[PDB]
Amino acid sequence: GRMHSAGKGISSSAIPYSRNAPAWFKLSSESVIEQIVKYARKGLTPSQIGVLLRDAHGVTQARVITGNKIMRILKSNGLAPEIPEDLYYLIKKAVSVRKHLERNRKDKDAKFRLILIESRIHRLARYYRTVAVLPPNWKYESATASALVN
Amino acid sequence: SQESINQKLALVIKSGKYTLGYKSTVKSLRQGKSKLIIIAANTPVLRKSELEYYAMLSKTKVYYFQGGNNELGTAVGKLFRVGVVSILEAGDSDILTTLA
Amino acid sequence: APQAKILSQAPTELELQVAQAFVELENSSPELKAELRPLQFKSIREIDVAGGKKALAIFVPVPSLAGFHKVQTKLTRELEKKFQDRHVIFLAERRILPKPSRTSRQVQKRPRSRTLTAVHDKILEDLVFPTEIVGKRVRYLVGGNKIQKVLLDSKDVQQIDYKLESFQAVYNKLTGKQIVFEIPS
Amino acid sequence: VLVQDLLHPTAASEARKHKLKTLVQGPRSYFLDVKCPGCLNITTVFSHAQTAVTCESCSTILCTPTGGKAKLSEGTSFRRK
Amino acid sequence: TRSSVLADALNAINNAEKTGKRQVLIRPSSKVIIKFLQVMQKHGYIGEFEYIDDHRSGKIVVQLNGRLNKCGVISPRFNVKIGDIEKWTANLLPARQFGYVILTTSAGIMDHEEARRKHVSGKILGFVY
Ligand SMILES: [Zn+2]
Repeated sequence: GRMHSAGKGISSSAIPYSRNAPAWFKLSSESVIEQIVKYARKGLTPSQIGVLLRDAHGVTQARVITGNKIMRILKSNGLAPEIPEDLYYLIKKAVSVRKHLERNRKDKDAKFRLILIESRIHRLARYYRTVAVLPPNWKYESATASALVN
Repeated sequence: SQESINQKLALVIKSGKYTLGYKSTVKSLRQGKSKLIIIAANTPVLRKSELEYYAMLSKTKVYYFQGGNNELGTAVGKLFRVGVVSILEAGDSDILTTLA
Repeated sequence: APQAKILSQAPTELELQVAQAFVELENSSPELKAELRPLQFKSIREIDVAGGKKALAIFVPVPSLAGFHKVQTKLTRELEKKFQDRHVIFLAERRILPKPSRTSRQVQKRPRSRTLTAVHDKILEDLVFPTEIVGKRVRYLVGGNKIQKVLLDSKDVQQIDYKLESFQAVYNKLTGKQIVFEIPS
Repeated sequence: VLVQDLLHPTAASEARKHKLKTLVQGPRSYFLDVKCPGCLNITTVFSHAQTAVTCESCSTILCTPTGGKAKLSEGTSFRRK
Repeated sequence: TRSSVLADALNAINNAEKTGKRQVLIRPSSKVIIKFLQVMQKHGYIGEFEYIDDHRSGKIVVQLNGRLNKCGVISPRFNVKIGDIEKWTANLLPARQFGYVILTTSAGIMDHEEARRKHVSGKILGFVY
């Protein structure tokens, strides 16, 4: 089920039983990768990048055709962010809610959802600090958190 | 709908060339190197007017940040407040051609 | 001498006949030689088919599999034509490393490309080479036996509809496990 | 029921089932080959699009996003491949 | 959250067996499940079974014949000395003369009779009858 709610929704991507394909694609992993790096230089995330290449560039997913994942490619080319998008967007969310709270002390629901968010952040941070992709402490502090994500 | 100016600037700050503060803006603007200047909302009106006059002389673009110098510092990723920014090379960004 | 040159090892009469076939194809020349000069094989294994024919297994290093894979159609068509009474197929010499035991031990751990199941699955995928597999099933029969059904796509199955039993025997001879193919309708 | 082939179900029952709850899950989506009336360039287009995809030139509109299936623009040539 | 895929499988099987169904669909699959079914198959409690290879983990379709009373699961997988299988069998089997406890050893997964013959022990998984 859902982490911080009773939700039981299951909308997601159903990958096909295939590790190649399309036959109809016929361009190159390399030219695709050139496109990848270009849109990375534009400063997008793997998520919207793959969305773009789905909607426009005939791409199923680079997992198939390149033999690598997006974040791996960006790492190889030196385009990796300092942090992952997960924390990035979560922190944006927390900060926005915090700014809302600053001018609405009485909104209780925002307060509630904030600690939900921060607990997500802390657990996920334990994960990433376990895998050592971060410095071992890093301790998201919501006060300074603004200029981190920004 | 709205692609945020903040997200644009973060690309310029990692890809492009900027300077911060009135003195360095004015220096680059005397040099004609500046393309755009961003001005905080809480900046004094005399300073704002002075910059506008230098900009209309240099034929340079002016953006008025809907935000003060503290938020503008955070937007460009800084732990201090900044009242004026000068863009001298946009990198992979689009801010020159954007709706700005 | 592009004959014993083009394998890259001395033996034997079969591979030499094959190399001279390569040479006659290279002498075509233009659109053939251009992509056939880099493509060398390693070994050959001729084995029986349940009918009358035999079956050729052409082993490869696998940095060359790409160009081999670019063609497959024509090299197989001409070799089936010339070396008749046979079913030709290409294969990749993939090294299988054993899963380490507590006694047995090795650094440079053990990637999953080199594991046994993956090597066997890919060998099968190259045996079929066209017709991307679209289904695997494994019946476990009450006599303690196992058999694998492999469900193929209907596209370009015309090229290999007459090689299925030979492929079965090949997989059995190399791997030791049974096999069956299927076309959905 | 009490006896049936779960390995060889009917295509009708499998096409009406949810994509994940089939015997083997897989996408119900697809790609389109598209040319607008104006230009003659080809665009590879996903059926359920999240962006307002443009063709290579003329910068206009091919398909506009929705919640599910993409809404193709005014009458254009579109295949399914 | 799932905790024991085997437990889920065998509850499903037991429920279908109660209902009189002759086939079951089980998700996800695993080597241990395969070994369990091979044991039951050899001792005649089930028919053939078919492993579908999705690229995720697998499904299994079992063809059943009846004759099964209960398949069950022991969670936790207790630690078993060779002296205690008798006590277990008395506790969770209907009779001495039929029903089989299966256990996992370094020598492999097998029934408690086979473990007796090989003079080995290990960890307990479940029971079948
Ligand atoms: Zn267009």
